[PDB]
Amino acid sequence: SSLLDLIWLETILPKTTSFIQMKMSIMVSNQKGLIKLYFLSFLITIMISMTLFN
Amino acid sequence: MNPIIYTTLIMTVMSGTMLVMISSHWLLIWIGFEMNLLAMIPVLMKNFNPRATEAATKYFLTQATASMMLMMAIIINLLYSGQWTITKMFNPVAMTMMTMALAMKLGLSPFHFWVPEVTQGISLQAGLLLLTWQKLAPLSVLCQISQSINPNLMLTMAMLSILIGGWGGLNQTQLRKIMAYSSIAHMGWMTAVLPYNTTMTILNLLIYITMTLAMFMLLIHSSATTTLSLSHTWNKMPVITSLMMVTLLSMGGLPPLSGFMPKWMIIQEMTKNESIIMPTLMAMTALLNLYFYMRLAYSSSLTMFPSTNNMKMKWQFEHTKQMKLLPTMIVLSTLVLPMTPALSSLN
Amino acid sequence: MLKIIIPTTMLLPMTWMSKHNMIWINATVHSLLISLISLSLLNQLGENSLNFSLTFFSDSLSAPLLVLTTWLLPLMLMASQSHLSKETTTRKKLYITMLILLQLFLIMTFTATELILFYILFEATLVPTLIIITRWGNQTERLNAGLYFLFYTLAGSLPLLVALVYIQNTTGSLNFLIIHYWSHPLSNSWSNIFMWLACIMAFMVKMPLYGLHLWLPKAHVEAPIAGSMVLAAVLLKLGGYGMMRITTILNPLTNYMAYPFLMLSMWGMIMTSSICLRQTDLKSLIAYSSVSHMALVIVAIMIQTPWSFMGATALMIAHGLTSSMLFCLANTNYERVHSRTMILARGLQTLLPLMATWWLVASLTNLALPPSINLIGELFIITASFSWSNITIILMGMNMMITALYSLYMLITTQRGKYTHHINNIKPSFTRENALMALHILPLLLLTLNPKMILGPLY
Amino acid sequence: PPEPTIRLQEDPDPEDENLYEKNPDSHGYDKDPIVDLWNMRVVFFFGFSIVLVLGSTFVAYLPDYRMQEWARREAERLVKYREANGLPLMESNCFDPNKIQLPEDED
Amino acid sequence: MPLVYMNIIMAFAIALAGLLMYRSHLMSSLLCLEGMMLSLFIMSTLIILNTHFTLANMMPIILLVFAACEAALGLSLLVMVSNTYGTDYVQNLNLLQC
Amino acid sequence: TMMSGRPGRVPLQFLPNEARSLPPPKLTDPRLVYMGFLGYCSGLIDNAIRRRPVVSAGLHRQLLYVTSFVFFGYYLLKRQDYMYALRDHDMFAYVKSHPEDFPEKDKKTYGEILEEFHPVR
Amino acid sequence: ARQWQPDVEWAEQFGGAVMYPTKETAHWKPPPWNDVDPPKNLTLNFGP
Amino acid sequence: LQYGPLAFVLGERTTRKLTETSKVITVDGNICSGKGRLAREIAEKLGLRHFPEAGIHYADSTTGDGKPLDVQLSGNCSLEKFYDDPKSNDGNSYRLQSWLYASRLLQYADALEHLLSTGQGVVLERSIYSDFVFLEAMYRQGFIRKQCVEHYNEVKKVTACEYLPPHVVVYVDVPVPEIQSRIQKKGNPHEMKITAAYLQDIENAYKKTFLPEMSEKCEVLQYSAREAEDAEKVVEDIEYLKCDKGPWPDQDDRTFHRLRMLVQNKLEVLNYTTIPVYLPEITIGAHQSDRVFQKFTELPGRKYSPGYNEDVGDKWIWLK
Ligand SMILES: CCCCCCCCCCCCCCCCCC(=O)OC[C@H](COP(=O)([O-])OCC(O)COP(=O)([O-])OC[C@@H](COC(=O)CCCCCCCCCCCCCCCCC)OC(=O)CCCCCCCCCCCCCCCCC)OC(=O)CCCCCCCCCCCCCCCCC
Ligand SMILES: CCCCCCCCCCCCCCCCC[C@@H](O)O[C@H](CO[C@H](O)CCCCCCCCCCCCCCC)COP(=O)(O)OCC[N+](C)(C)C
Ligand SMILES: CCCCCCCCCCCCCCCCC[C@@H](O)O[C@H](CO[C@H](O)CCCCCCCCCCCCCCC)COP(=O)(O)OCC[N+](C)(C)C
Ligand SMILES: CCCCCCCCCCCCCCCCC[C@@H](O)O[C@H](CO[C@H](O)CCCCCCCCCCCCCCC)COP(=O)(O)OCC[N+](C)(C)C
Ligand SMILES: CCCCCCCC/C=C\CCCCCCCC(=O)O[C@H](COC(=O)CCCCCCC/C=C/CCCCCCCC)COP(=O)(O)OCCN
Ligand SMILES: Nc1ncnc2c1ncn2[C@@H]1O[C@H](COP(=O)(O)OP(=O)(O)O)[C@@H](O)[C@H]1O
Repeated sequence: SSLLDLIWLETILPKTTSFIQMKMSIMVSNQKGLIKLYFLSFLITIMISMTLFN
Repeated sequence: MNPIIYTTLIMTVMSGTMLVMISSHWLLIWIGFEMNLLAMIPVLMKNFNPRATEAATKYFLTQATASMMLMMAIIINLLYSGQWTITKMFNPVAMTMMTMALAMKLGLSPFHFWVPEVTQGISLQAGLLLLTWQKLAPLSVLCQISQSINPNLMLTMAMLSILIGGWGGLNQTQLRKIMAYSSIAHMGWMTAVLPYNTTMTILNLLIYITMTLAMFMLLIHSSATTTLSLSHTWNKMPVITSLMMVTLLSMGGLPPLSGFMPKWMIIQEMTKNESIIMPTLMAMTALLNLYFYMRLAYSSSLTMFPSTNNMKMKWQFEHTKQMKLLPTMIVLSTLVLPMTPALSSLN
Repeated sequence: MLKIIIPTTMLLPMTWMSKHNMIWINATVHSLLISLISLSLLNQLGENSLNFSLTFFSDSLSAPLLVLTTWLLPLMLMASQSHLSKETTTRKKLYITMLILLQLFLIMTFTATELILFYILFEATLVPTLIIITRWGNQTERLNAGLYFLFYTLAGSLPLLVALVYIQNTTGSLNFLIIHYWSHPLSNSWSNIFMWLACIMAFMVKMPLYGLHLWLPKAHVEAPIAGSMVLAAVLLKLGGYGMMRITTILNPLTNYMAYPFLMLSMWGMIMTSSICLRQTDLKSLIAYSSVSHMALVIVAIMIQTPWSFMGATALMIAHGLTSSMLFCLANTNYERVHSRTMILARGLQTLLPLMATWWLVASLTNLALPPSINLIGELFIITASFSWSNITIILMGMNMMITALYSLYMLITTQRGKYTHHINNIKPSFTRENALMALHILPLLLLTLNPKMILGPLY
Repeated sequence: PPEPTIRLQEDPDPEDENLYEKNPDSHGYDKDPIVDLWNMRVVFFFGFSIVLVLGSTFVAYLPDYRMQEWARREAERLVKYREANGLPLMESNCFDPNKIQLPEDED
Repeated sequence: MPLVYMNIIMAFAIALAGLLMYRSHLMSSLLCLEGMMLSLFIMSTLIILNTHFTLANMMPIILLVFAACEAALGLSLLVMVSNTYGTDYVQNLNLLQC
Repeated sequence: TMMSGRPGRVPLQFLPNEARSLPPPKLTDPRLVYMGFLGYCSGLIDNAIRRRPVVSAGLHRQLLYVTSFVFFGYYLLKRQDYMYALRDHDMFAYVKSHPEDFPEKDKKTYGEILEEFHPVR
Repeated sequence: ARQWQPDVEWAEQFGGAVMYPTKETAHWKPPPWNDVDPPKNLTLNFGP
Repeated sequence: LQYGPLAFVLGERTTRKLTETSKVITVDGNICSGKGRLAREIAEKLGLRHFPEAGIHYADSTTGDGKPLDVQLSGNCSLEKFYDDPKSNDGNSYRLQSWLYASRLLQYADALEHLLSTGQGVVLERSIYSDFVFLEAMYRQGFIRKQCVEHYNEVKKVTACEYLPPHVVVYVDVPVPEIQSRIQKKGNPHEMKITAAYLQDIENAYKKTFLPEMSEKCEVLQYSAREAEDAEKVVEDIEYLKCDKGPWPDQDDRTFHRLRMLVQNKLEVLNYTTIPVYLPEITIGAHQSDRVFQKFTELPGRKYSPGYNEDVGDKWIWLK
């Protein structure tokens, strides 16, 4: 009743997925709105696209 | 602004898009992009405030950089072959540069950072225009040059767009940011099928445009830009909230609604090309978009949030201005699945 | 087959155009007439099927499920008449519309000659039930229950769509007749293993399989009475139906790919039956009992023998009827006590004797008392498992023991003992509730006279 | 602390309304006696009288489309024919081997 | 492809990197954009003149004009931003965020 | 497929002249009825949005909705049928012109095909 | 005896600038109801 | 053809209707001062349209039938109970203040719409400006909390940032003992319970804040009790002055078109009066809101649009 059904079966599939998605959402959406970082990342991805793929 | 000047600017935006769509010379396509941006900048600042100016300047910076890289790719393609016609490119470096420029224009990740900010800064009507009409020209150019695109880069940015939209939409209470992230995810879905079939790209574009038009017109009707301001709508006009919930369910790809039609077909097409892992990842990722659509539906129509006392006075007034084609948009965004085989019309 | 589809579609206009005080009567009468019409599907033939057209076809597996689906709706309307009394006419019509749409999708799902149409309707059913759970639910946990129910299903089901489109691209068709006739063995390969997993997960998630069942107590406890009835009786069987359709293309892989699920179900029926012994909620107890019975059904389907399939069909029908009746009785108690706690309202045999005998009969069918069809399904599945491996009898016998134990525990705690002193609003049982119980229980004891009607296509 | 301890403006929770107190012999279908009585009548007639009894009788007398007695008669005549002529009842080969072309091994 | 084309392409890349660096002074962003345009004009003119593609001689002028229009647009926007903050600092543009 | 570059394709024709050699869809087509139903649904949605009696507010408006939907659906069905007919025509022509890539399989009978048997135990 | 509906406390979850507040974004403040932010002639001495 | 972008495109301009007589005037004064009679006389003499002061049921007189509706459906507040029990636990004081501010905003929108559409000027009582004096009076008296005044300030800022302030503001100055005697002679039992501190605080808010802040952007005519009866002189000073410091001269056809879009379509005027900030005095539970809205829908001419209500006698429904 408690150890597997209420705790571990919840911890494995739903709770872990929710935690991971929440953490990734926080990481993605936490941008200060400063374009310095945006265009620095733009330069990085432009160089990466030029070099790695071809 | 003056209504005549507003009509002139809107017509100039549409004329730039049409000039991109109807021309076969790369210089004319670049000119059409330039005209589209030049006429679009004022529309974003139709209501003057610091936020609108910030959105307009960010949009101008990104679009000007994208146009300059577009011209760079065009001139390199001319260098390695004296051709001005828009066809398969003759140089790989120019091809990657053109792909990145068009991805920046569309908002595909990692060039997605400007979309939520520009959408939040501008009003709802400008956001509707930006998220619907501004996706036509770059997608038309991509459909024209699809045969030369490298699948690896194009699909990498498609999958990145889907993942980024799904993750970024989960953290938003503002409705315009939610719309921007949803648009990023749908552009990611659109892009992932360009190497294999452009008819599927056009089908997804049309369905998404219908769904976004319905969403934005419903948001304009109930003048709400946040979750909590929208939560008050049930106490004035519940029919709007019910239609909005059905539209949100359709946008999440739930069968038997219209939003299931693109993904389904897209998956089908990808399966024809021995691609199995990517469609699976894309579907499980679109589950995130469905999640935050469901959260919006929960806070909007499936529960009744507390109201305010002044609401009573708003009960005595009707909407003076009506948006025509709203019922048509809702019906076309919810109940067109049984007519899926019409895509042979090459929409 | 359109002779059943069109009248169901016809119910929606009738409900909307009906008088503010005549919706329930019209809906119940015409749904009962449609249920009567559906009985013509029971005249099956020992040969292939009743292939009505290119789109729909009926079998001896689809016919009992269709009859049960059509029969449920009047009972759901009868049960929903009570707690929607203070509800506006537009919203009552919306609730009836949700029920009608759910029944239409369920009807079109079982015929569904092609697999993609089956998937489309099989996932279309997900929307009306989600709306019913998240709108007309009392507690604040209905939102979480709806989210769990939606996402478990969709996560399990999307790889099924990918697998189906792949199979159609490789074989050229997804029509069930062509699939059955042109069937070929599945080679022992990693790609074939993952195709098997994709084809299997979607239906294992909604039985539900043990470990993948966490959404079910949530969705069933927090849903309204009609939602609970339709969830327990019909929506759980869909996956079962789906398996008996798809496992025709998964041989001989199923010979060893079924070991994890066989072990999971065999241990999970014991685990859930033991969970039922320590439960402070009636609806949770009924939900976990449903989980145990569907675990037995999973074992039956995975064994892949004719007796297994006959037992599985009989068990699905019997469990649907029994669980619907149990939920209705629990809701009759709840509408008086407003607590949904098993230990609070006690000694109700003294105050509601006919409700007490209804509880007794429902529990007895839950005990799988012969010669009821619950016992028929149980015994067929047990015999098939014994043929599969003689050691399974330990687990099946232990499950039978615990099932009898918790069923009689549920009966004794609520009906026997001394009444609670401070509860003085135990009104006499209404004629509507007694009619609902009778219309639940009489079909079971009438089906025990003609078992071949619900023993499936392998009879 | 000048707070009124009231978080908002809300109606009180209304009490359960007994359908028996205003109308005895109430049948529990509706709060209007005429509509309630007709609901009881239609439910009982269409469920117990029409569907439950006539449907059960219709199911009981369904023609043998499964061909149980047909198979019984076919088996009876096959058994009679094979016992009269001394055939070995059922044969162990479902299909006669004269039309099965096994692959020659040459191992 | 001789060394002159390489040098002009490298100048374009340097201007693009400088535009993407964004230390401060949005005026510098506009300046880097216009240096990118100048490099584009220069090497496009070289390509067209080398190949003697007569009808293409109009293309640079056109490009120039259009790009200059954008500069005006950008300049106007810059002024607006200053009118709200007093300076054209890039870090003042942080009201809207992801 | 990608028949955009198909030879002899008029750049902006909704329905070519050869499409007239195909049977037009019947006015009682189920898809045409579905478009009419979609138009009726749009009319009802319009009545609901403007706070009017949904079923019986504007009969002329609902009639126009249904009529326009049926009109556009008829032409759309014609175009779709023509496009599918073109696909089938090109398929059959390509199969006919390349017999080396679509050879005829020698008919083999199940009495002489060895299939592995997998017992269920 | 009554179906639960959201109260003020339940609604305060959706009133923040972002979902799932963090230590860094605790500082972030919600935008104005109307989307306008507060804005927050030279002298010359011509001498001899 | 309702006025919109097309009407402005073809012919509709609002600068050809202004004839220097628009000059929207508002008259401000303490409770029981003769500002209403003076405003009515000014409107009569100058040919302007008089707007009686906004009450609880002002909006009820502009929609459907002019008859007021129930207090439960319109306002959910009463002035008499505020006078009887200003410190009650149900928050009637701030609910009344917020409803009165919303009604005043709607009245100002109607007056501006009339002035722009016809060109004839209008005269008003206490406008959205000077509505804050009552808010301050309740706050210093302890009737309402600080959260209420902060919410009022937010709503007032967001709403009043979009309308042109009046040209002429007229203040009638009556000392607190005089208006106290006037109240005592009025005969209204609930008005007798107004404390002298409340009237003193209203006058203090008028003099200390409202008058100086209006004087910096427009022209003020501060009049005492004796100089208020001779309306001829009041009209004389009204006509003599010329407004060159307000924003009205700076307005032109484009701004006038935007303002005329704003003033009509009252749902945008009242849009920000219902911002989702949950003050216990004004926020309402879901069940009460649901049942009250359902009751409001049941009203005779309120279920559908005004032209689609059969029970109030609308015909030709199926062809409109
Ligand atoms: C397999 C496919 C087959 C099935 C198809 C299904 C879809 C078909 C219809 C699609 C939509 C078209 C019509 C909808 C119009 C909306 C108007 C409305 O709200 O209803 C009010 C109106 C009655 O109310 P009223 O007195 O006029 O005024 C009240 C106000 O309108 C409003 O009253 P109010 O404001 O006072 O009440 C408030 C209420 C009002 O708000 C609403 O109810 C809005 C309606 C919901 C939005 C519709 C969705 C758009 C289409 C998507 C459909 C999704 C289906 C896919 C499956 C997923 C399920 C979601 O809002 C709420 O209560 C919110 C809380 C509820 C939570 C959300 C509920 C879930 C919504 C999803 C509904 C999906 C099915 C819709 C079925 C039809 C509903 C009317 O209903 C109608 O009368 C129209 C019904 C249809 C008319 C039939 C007439 C024909 C009969 C005679 C001819 C016979 C024909 C056969 C020929 C043979 C003869 C011989
Ligand atoms: C919700 C679905 C999307 C909205 C549906 C459309 C609604 C508005 C349409 C109203 C009329 C528009 C039709 C256009 C009139 C003339 C068309 C003609 O001039 O152009 C043809 C073009 O016509 C279009 O191909 C067909 C348009 C029909 C779109 C509907 C199909 C959408 C998919 C099915 C979803 C359900 C639809 C049914 C419900 C309404 C020729 O195309 P062509 O210049 O040579 O090649 C360009 C395309 N390429 C490059 C890809 C090859
Ligand atoms: C949590 C509640 C239940 C959720 C669902 C549970 C059901 C999922 C379980 C999946 C069933 C089995 C998956 C793969 C089984 C293959 C057979 C394997 O077990 O046996 C050996 C396989 O060898 C090793 O196992 C290699 C695989 C090792 C790595 C796989 C991970 C195994 C455990 C993962 C469980 C995680 C479950 C949840 C995932 C999200 C035999 O070795 P070999 O004869 O040479 O190879 C035979 C297979 N060939 C012929 C195709 C090549
Ligand atoms: C209150 C105290 C008691 C008072 C009453 C006293 C009388 C008691 C007598 C009744 C019980 C004693 C047993 C007597 C049984 C006789 C009838 C039975 O033998 O007939 C069965 C027949 O019963 C039916 O087959 C079963 C009834 C149908 C059940 C369907 C339920 C109706 C629809 C309801 C909705 C469905 C929901 C569930 C979905 C599956 C089997 O007959 P069978 O020998 O074989 O063939 C019929 C004759 N032939 C040979 C000519 C063909
Ligand atoms: C309730 C939550 C459950 C969530 C669902 C999980 C189901 C897991 C099943 C796998 C999903 C995708 C399977 C692909 C669909 C079948 C298509 C197929 O078989 O084609 C295979 C494709 O096979 C794959 O790509 C499988 C890769 C798996 C990717 C996703 C991994 C997900 C996690 C895997 C481990 C766990 C699996 C079981 C988990 C059970 C649920 C807990 C190869 O085809 P070809 O390449 O064209 O031919 C071979 C010669 N070229
Ligand atoms: N903003 C407000 N808050 C509370 N009460 C107000 C407000 N505005 C007006 N009132 C009340 O309206 C009543 C009548 O207004 P008033 O003009 O002062 O008297 P009269 O109509 O007799 O000239 C007064 O009792 C006054 O207190």
